[PDB]
Amino acid sequence: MRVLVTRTLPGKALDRLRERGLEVEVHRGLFLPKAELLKRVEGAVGLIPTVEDRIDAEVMDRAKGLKVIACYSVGVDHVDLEAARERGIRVTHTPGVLTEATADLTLALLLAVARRVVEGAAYARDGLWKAWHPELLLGLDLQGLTLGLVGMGRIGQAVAKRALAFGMRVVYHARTPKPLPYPFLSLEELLKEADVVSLHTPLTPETHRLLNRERLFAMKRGAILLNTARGALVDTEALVEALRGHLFGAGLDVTDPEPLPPGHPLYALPNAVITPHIGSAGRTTRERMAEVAVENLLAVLEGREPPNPVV
Amino acid sequence: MRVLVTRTLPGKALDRLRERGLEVEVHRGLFLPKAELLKRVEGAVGLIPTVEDRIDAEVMDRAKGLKVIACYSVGVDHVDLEAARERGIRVTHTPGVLTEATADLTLALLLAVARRVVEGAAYARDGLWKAWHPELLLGLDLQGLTLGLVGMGRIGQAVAKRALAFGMRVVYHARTPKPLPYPFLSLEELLKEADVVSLHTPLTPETHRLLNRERLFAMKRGAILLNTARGALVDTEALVEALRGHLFGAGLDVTDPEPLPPGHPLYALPNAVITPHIGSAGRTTRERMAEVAVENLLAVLEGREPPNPVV
Repeated sequence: MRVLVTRTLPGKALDRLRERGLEVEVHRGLFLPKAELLKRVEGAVGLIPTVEDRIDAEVMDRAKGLKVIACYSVGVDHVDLEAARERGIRVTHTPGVLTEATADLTLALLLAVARRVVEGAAYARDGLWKAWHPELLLGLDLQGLTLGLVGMGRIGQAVAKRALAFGMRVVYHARTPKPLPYPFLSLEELLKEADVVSLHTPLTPETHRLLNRERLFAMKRGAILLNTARGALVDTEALVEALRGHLFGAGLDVTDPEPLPPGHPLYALPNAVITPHIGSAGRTTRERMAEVAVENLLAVLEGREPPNPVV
Repeated sequence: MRVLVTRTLPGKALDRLRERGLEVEVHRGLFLPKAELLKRVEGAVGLIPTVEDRIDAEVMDRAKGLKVIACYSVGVDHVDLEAARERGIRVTHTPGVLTEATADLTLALLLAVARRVVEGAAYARDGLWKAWHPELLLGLDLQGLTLGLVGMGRIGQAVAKRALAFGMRVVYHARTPKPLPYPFLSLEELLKEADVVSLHTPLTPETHRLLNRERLFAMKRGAILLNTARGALVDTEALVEALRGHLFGAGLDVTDPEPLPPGHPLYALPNAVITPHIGSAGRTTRERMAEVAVENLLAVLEGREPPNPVV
C-alpha cells in the first residue's frame, strides 16, 4: 500500500505511516503539475493533498483503488466531494487545528497596520531613523475602537477574545446570530459603525466579492480592513481605490488573484500590509495538521471510522 | 514668563499655556544640539523636553530661573534628577497615559517576530510568493508559551493582560512581589523557563546592560526577546551573536546606540524586527501626553502640587 503526499510536511507525523509498513511518497518542491499528480496518484491507496492540488474526478479515476483523501487543510473546496462519494472514497480534513494561529496573525495584521509596524521597520532599515519625535509614525490607539467581525465561527470568536484584551469593543454580523456577549448587526450597520472590519466568513456565491466598491466606501473614513479568510471576498481593484485616501489601511493575508503579482499597486501602498497566506503558519499548528491528516488516513485504511470526515 | 518645548507636539494642548498668557517657544525639526538648547533655555521658567534632550546641571544653571522640567515621556533617565532637586527645580513626567499604547506595540512586535510578518511582507513584495506550502515561513505558535516580564509596572501588567488572551502563561520578576495573579520569580528563574522575555523596567546604573551576553545565552534556545523599554538594558552586540543561532528572534523598539545605524548587523538578521522607538506613538496617546505635560508644568508655575512628580 502506497500513500501520496503532494507536498513536504513539517514534523515527523508521517513516520507513523512508515511504522505501519505503508510506503510514503512525498513530493518535493513548490509546484505539482496536474500531469505529474495523475502519474503519481495511480496505484495509491491513500492521498494527502493541499489547497494547491485540484482533486477532481479525473484524479480519482486515475487513482484506481484510492480509499481516502485526507486533506491537509480545513477547507475542501479543491476536492470534488460528490465525485469521491460516487466512488466510495472517504474524505477528511483538519478542523479546529489552525484556529488560534489564524487568529494570532489576524491580530498581528491589525497591529501591523494600526501602529505602522511594517512601515516603521522599513523606516529604520532604510536609514531614515534619525531621532525620536513626538509626531513620528503616529498610528491608531485601539482602546475604545470597535472591531466588526463579518462571520463568527471559531476563528472570528478567537479574534474577538484577543481584541477585548486590547480594550476594543466587539460587534459582528453572520448568517445566523450566536449566544455571544456582543451586539449582532446587519452587514450595513456593521460597516457603518466599525473602526476595524475583519472578514471570517467562507467564500460562496453570496459572499463572492462581498467587500465590493460600494461596501468599501461605506466603511468609515479612517477605517481598517482585515482579511485572513479568502481573497475573493474582496474586490482587490476597489480596495486600491479606497486605500488612496478613504481607508486608514488594510492588512491582507489572502488576495485575489493569489499570489498577488509583485507589480500590483497594493504593494506600492504603505498603508497596506500583505502577507503571503501564512495565517496557519505556526510550526506546531502545521505539525498538528499533519498528525490529524495522518490519523484520519490511517483510520480509514484500518477499516475504522475517521474522526474528521467530510464524506 | 517663557516656556520652551523642545519638539513640536501633536494636538493643541499647548494652547492652554498660551491662553494663560505664557510665551510658548516650540522648536521645529528633528534635532536640537545641546549648544542650541543652552542658548534657548536661558530665561525660561518652564521646559518640556523629550528623551532626545539631555537635561543636566549645565542646562539647569544656564536657565537661571527654571522652576519645572515637565517631561514629555514616562522615562526620565535623560534628566539629572539630583541636580534638579538641589536647585529646587521640580521634575514631572507622563505615566499612565501611554500605558496601553506601549503595551499594544509590545504585542505587535511579539507577533511580528513570532509569525515573521515583516519578513513575510518582504517575501511577497520581492516577488518570491509563488504558492502556498506547508513549510513556508513557519513561525512560533504563542499558545501555551510562557511570557516572562522583567519589571511589572503599569505597562508590564497591560502586556500580561493581552498575552493571556493569546493563550500565554505569565510569570514575572521585580524588586519585590506584587499583589498579582502570576508566579513571582527571580531573574535567573525567569530567564530559564520563559519562552518570551519582555523588558519593562527603567534604566538605572543597576539595570544598565541587565540583559548581558551571559543572560542572553541563559535564555532558552528558541526564545524571543522583546525590548520596548530602554536600549541600554541590552548588550546589543551580544544580542547579534545570540540571534545568529540561539534565540528564535527579537522585537526591539529601542536600541543601543539609538538610532541604530542602517549598516548594523541586526538589520541583516530577518529574525530581528526593529522599530524606531514608536512604543507610545498612538495619535491620541501622544496628544494626551501633551495635555499631561502641560498640566504638570502649569501646576508648578501656579505654586501647586503637580499630579505626576518625580522630583
